[PDB]
Amino acid sequence: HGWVTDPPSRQALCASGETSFDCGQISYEPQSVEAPKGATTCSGGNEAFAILDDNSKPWPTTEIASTVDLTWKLTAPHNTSTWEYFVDGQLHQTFDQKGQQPPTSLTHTLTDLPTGEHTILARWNVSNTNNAFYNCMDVVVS
Ligand SMILES: [Cu+]
Repeated sequence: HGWVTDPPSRQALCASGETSFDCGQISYEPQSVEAPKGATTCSGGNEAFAILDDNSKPWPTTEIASTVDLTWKLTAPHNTSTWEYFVDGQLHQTFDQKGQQPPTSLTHTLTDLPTGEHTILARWNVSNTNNAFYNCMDVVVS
């Protein structure tokens, strides 16, 4: 259980009250976007949190550079295989945790992000269950 706090994920923005609209349940537990491995959607297909997939909402975007430090807050730092970062659905970078427990405050540097408006999906794969955690970050790269 955990989520991306900077640049803020969609669930982070819900939890911070930064969205103009009601996100529902997710605003009370941004750490909980858990779903089976292998998805490339913002909710991972977790039906409690389908709002996270809705691109029609006016999701706030964060202005970032092409290289950016991305920070997770983990409430339950499960043993981890990989952290996979996708840009608009395509795999961009992979960080190998080698089956180890990550720190509860974890920062990864993403580089070579394409300029303009994009959505980064961070997929956190748990090494000892079939679940991953799904975090979308709407960004404008310049
Ligand atoms: Cu968890």
